[PDB]
Amino acid sequence: RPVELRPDFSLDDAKMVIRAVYRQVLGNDYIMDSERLKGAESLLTNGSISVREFVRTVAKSELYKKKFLYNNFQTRVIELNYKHLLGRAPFSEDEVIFHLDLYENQGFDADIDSYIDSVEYQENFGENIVPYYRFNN
Ligand SMILES: [Cl-]
Repeated sequence: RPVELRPDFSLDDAKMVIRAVYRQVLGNDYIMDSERLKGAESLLTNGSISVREFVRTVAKSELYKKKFLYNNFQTRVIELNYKHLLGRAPFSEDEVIFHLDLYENQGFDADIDSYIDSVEYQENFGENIVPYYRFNN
């Protein structure tokens, strides 16, 4: 029922999954054709990478960074990551502080990896499902 990439997905199914990912991860802000990561898209469509690896790619791109990172304090960036990548809001200040320090020490890419590498993300979306806003956890 959530936007998924089942095996033997058709070429249409991939385009649809790709749109879902752009919508989710770039926070429902439709992006110009020039902003698309066609190389990445193409690889997903071939079966070389999974939905999850595609999500990670978009979240670490200049496209995401320009929209959410460069013109925000990290505390707001973290909120946005939770929303885009985990489909929810932080439960606590603790959760933010954690990512705050991870970003301070390990940098932005590593922080992004952390949301997507989480057990929470594995259990909810795994390799083939596009993160969606869970109104209930
Ligand atoms: Cl690309």
